[PDB]
Amino acid sequence: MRDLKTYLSVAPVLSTLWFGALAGLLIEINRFFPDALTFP
Amino acid sequence: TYQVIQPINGDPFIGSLETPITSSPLIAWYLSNLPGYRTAVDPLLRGIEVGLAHGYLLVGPFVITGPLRNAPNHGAVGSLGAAGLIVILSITLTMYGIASFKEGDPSTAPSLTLTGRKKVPDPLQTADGWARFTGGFFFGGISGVIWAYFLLYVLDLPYFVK
Amino acid sequence: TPPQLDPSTPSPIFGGSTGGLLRKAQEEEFYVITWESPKEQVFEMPTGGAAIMREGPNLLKLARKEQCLALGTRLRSKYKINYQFYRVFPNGEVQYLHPKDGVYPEKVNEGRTGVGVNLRSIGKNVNPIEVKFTGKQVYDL
Amino acid sequence: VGPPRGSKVRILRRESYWYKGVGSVVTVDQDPKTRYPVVVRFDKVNYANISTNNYALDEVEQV
Amino acid sequence: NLPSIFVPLVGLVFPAIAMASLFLHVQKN
Amino acid sequence: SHSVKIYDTCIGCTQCVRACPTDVLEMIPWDGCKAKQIASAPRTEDCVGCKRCESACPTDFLSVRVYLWHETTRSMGLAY
Amino acid sequence: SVYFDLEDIANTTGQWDVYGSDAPSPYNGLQSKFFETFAAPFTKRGLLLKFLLLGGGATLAFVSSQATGDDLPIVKGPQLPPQPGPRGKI
Amino acid sequence: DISGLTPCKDSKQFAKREKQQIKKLESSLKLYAPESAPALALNAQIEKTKRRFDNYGKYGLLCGSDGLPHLIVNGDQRHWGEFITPGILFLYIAGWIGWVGRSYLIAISGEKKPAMKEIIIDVPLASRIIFRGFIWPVAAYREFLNGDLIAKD
Amino acid sequence: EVKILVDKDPVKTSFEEWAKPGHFSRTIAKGPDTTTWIWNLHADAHDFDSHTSDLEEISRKVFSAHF
Ligand code: CLA
Ligand code: CLA
Ligand code: CLA
Ligand code: CLA
Ligand SMILES: CC1=C(/C=C/C(C)=C/C=C/C(C)=C\C=C\C=C(C)\C=C\C=C(C)\C=C\C2=C(C)CCCC2(C)C)C(C)(C)CCC1
Ligand SMILES: CCCCCCCS[C@@H]1O[C@H](CO)[C@@H](O)[C@H](O)[C@H]1O
Ligand SMILES: CCCCCCCS[C@@H]1O[C@H](CO)[C@@H](O)[C@H](O)[C@H]1O
Ligand SMILES: CCCCCCCS[C@@H]1O[C@H](CO)[C@@H](O)[C@H](O)[C@H]1O
Ligand code: SF4
Ligand code: SF4
Repeated sequence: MRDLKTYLSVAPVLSTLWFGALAGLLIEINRFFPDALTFP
Repeated sequence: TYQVIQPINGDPFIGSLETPITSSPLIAWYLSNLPGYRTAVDPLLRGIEVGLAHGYLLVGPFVITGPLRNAPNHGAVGSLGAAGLIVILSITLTMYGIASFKEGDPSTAPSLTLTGRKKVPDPLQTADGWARFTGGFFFGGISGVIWAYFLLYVLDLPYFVK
Repeated sequence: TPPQLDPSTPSPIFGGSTGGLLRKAQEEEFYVITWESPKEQVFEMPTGGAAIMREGPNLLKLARKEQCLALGTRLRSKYKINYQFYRVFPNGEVQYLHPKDGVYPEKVNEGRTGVGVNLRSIGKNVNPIEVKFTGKQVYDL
Repeated sequence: VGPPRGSKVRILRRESYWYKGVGSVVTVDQDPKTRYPVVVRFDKVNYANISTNNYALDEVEQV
Repeated sequence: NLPSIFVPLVGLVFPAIAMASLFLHVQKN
Repeated sequence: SHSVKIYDTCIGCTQCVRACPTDVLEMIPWDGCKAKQIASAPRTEDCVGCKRCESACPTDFLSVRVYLWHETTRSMGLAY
Repeated sequence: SVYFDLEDIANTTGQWDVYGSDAPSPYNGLQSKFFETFAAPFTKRGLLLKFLLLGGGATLAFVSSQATGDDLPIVKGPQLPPQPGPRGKI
Repeated sequence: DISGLTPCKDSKQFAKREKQQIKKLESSLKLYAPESAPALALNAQIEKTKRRFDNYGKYGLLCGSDGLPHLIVNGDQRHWGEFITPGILFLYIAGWIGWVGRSYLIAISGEKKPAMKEIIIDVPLASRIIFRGFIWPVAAYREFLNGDLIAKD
Repeated sequence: EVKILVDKDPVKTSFEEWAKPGHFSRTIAKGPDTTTWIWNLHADAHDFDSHTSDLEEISRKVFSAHF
């Protein structure tokens, strides 16, 4: 349990989780606010 | 059992091996009877033979594959090209001889046979010997080119490919 | 130590290879490594392949000093055999090389004098302009 | 002779990997014939993965 | 007139003479 | 022949000598280090310049330095 | 049993003449006399190099200068009216 | 307008581009039943294009002689929404990231083997640090005055 | 004779070695000092004969990797 939490804190796993969350956020923003060239 | 491949001359620490390609009696005799390995005879005659063979062999490609191959003058043009190649080869031989051999130095050829018997080293590896060899080569090559031309386009013998 | 001379000892059993001596040994130099073995055994050759070292004295001729030293270190590490090697010239002159003092060079020994020792740190070498138009290098000073 | 053992020292050798850095003195040789007596240990490894080096008495500054 | 003579000289004969001389120079001693 | 030089930052652990592929270096008595020995290069005519000694050098900076110099048949590692 | 002798370095290092033959001349005497007589001028290496280079250069220049339009298209020259340029240039 | 450009609500090339895009989309509509799902998907694309062009008209962008929007960066007060405001937002996010990274690197520096917290991240410590970037300009300024920002070597 | 030959419970199933990167080799298991370590971990991941000198131990590893 402790060892598995230590493994999930390793660089590649944390990196893929973080970038997946970022990609999902950006994708949803672009889905609901598409084609933004300026900032109104 | 019975192995065929042996170390060269019985010495396992010389960088070669004895194989049927290199040490069979037929190939050994054939190589020993070529003009390039006739140690005890004037290099001029050996060069004559070598040039006679090579200039004769050089005529065909120039005559048949050349730019003017389809012209009625193809034979003479190809023979002239072969003669020019022989001249260039003689120039290269003279250059190598001048660069490699000094007039006073003795021969660089080995003085032992395969059986360890002392022999006279080849005079071809001297300045005078090489000069005689290249002169003979030039004279033989020009004559061979002329002979091939005479056989092909002066007597017009029914050769299949001309 | 008084260096040992070169007898006519036998050579390891080998079938021959294309990696042996060339004409450089005829005109420039070659090298000879001699050792003593307690038994006949297999050893890899530095020129390729495997040879049989005989019990008693063993003599082997090679093209380079590096080949002789590589074979020697392999003998010392694997078979625990002491070795020597010499440089032989076309005129029959033999020059003893290693072990030079009778002691291997990694072990300190009296009677040796330093060659190429600089009594300064590597950072105290002078700049090139100080040796410009002279034939000397900065590390030779 | 030398900085006290366990102190923090700045390196003044120009060619050293830890030039102008800080290390810890482990031992100092007391033999007067020793050219570089001060043994220093560093936190970072050099390009040869080595963390210890010997320095002379004038290449080390007590900080 | 001139090109038919000069082109073989500059393109073939002069390079050959220069190469022979330079080779004999670099093979000296 | 290449140039091999030894500086007094030597600690005398004999690492260079046993890394030499052509037996160029050796160890000689000294008094400037605790080991009471320093390296020397009396046979630089057999040097090939592979710089294996510098890879075994623990001192910072290197105590053995190899400078590539005029090339001979021995220094280029030619067996032909 | 041994292949290392200090008195015979040539045998030790393999300085052998493998295919060299010491047999006498296999050529006929009259033919050898003829070739010796008529190839003697070409046995001077200093003379041969100069003669070959200079005579070959002169022969090459002469042959190039005697070539006709049938042998070389460059000697024949153009036979067709010239093409015009992209935008009327000549 | 600026640099000889005309607003995209006036330029005829912009409207011509919008008409041609819709015509290109409507040619593939002919190959499907009027009630099919691909017909419903191309219609959504047509509405998306109409909305895009209408938005580009409304925001007040300048278009060249090609019918395409052109950005104005020099600093004009009526074109701040193309470079200035997005740039400020980017500079706020990037400074946030940099400051959170710097604080985490400082927090693990004084340990036995601090290279293990750089490959295995102390997630609770990162959670503590992360939300300090919301006020990163204030702290970054304040360590500039005191002198805790720059190492004086 | 040809027969099935197995060993029971040779390696314990635990998450403890997941939390120790580079456990498979002596040098890498000590942790990183430079960035080279990060690459060395991935280049030697499947070099089983460099991890151990036991032929049986290597063979079991390749057998499971195939699965
Ligand atoms: C076009 C190239 C060519 C050709 C056709 C010949 C032809 C000939 N040469 Mg010659 N030669 C050449 C180049 C050539 N040479 C060059 C470049 C040199 C300078 C080193 C010489 C130097 C030379 C000397 C010094 C002598 C000859 C001699 C001879 C004749 C005897 C041939 C012989 O015994 O071969 C023997 C060939 C070898 C020992 C070479 C080894 C052959 C290997 C094992 C395999 C052959 C490869 C194979 C044929 C390739 C085909 C495969 C391909 C289609 C993929 C023969 C007319 C002799 C002569 O004049 O006799 C009257 C003679 O004494 N040559
Ligand atoms: C400026 C440089 C130059 C020049 C002027 C030439 C000129 C020529 N080349 Mg050539 N060539 C060159 C560079 C050059 N080459 C290079 C760099 C390459 C390598 C890519 C080639 C490869 C090449 C090929 C592969 C061929 C030519 C051929 C030819 C000839 C074509 C004309 C023809 O159809 O008559 C044909 C006329 C003959 C065959 C009779 C020529 C008889 C000559 C004039 C006798 C005189 C030779 C002389 C004694 C030797 C002097 C050597 C010198 C060192 C002193 C012509 C003489 C063709 C040819 O047939 O030439 C052999 C041919 O097949 N060339
Ligand atoms: C703590 C993170 C951090 C910070 C504060 C900086 C800060 C800086 N870097 Mg830098 N860098 C970083 C990480 C960081 N870097 C990483 C990870 C790399 C390897 C890819 C580099 C590679 C790099 C180069 C090659 C250069 C800089 C340069 C610079 C300086 C100019 C700004 C710049 O060019 O940014 C550009 C930054 C990058 C290209 C890398 C950004 C990588 C991400 C965004 C950082 C992520 C950090 C970490 C994963 C998050 C921490 C999480 C934690 C809370 C658990 C500036 C001092 C330049 C310089 O020295 O000029 C003055 C320069 O040439 N950096
Ligand atoms: C079934 C086939 C097979 C097997 C079991 C092995 C097994 C092995 N090989 Mg091997 N190899 C193979 C095929 C195979 N190889 C082939 C086909 C080649 C020729 C290309 C090689 C070339 C090769 C070399 C040159 C070396 C090995 C080595 C090794 C050993 C270490 C492997 C390791 O740790 O890699 C760890 C794995 C990685 C570091 C991952 C690399 C990722 C690659 C480069 C990316 C591939 C691109 C990808 C398809 C596209 C993705 C796009 C991206 C944007 C996501 C191991 C015993 C090494 C060794 O020391 O052996 C003892 C060694 O030096 N092999
Ligand atoms: C107005 C304008 C403009 C201009 C601009 C400019 C000109 C700018 C400049 C700028 C500059 C000239 C700058 C400088 C700077 C310097 C320095 C020196 C800096 C530094 C920085 C730093 C130091 C940072 C740090 C940090 C932080 C704080 C955060 C993150 C992390 C870190 C730590 C990195 C333009 C036209 C474009 C457009 C319009 C607007
Ligand atoms: C969302 C914030 C809290 C997330 C906590 C995830 C596990 S926290 C995790 O704990 C391990 C020990 O079990 C440590 O070794 C490791 O450094 C640490 O990141
Ligand atoms: C340093 C950049 C050049 C500084 C230019 C000063 C503002 S210039 C200013 O710009 C306004 C729009 O922003 C216009 O409405 C106004 O007519 C004009 O005078
Ligand atoms: C080096 C050339 C200039 C580089 C300018 C990089 C930012 S370019 C900038 O990026 C923003 C991101 O959303 C866009 O909204 C905006 O339209 C665009 O002008
Ligand atoms: S160069 Fe190669 S051989 Fe010469 S000393 Fe340094 S390491 Fe030994
Ligand atoms: S390696 Fe460094 S320390 Fe070891 S001997 Fe050579 S110089 Fe002296």
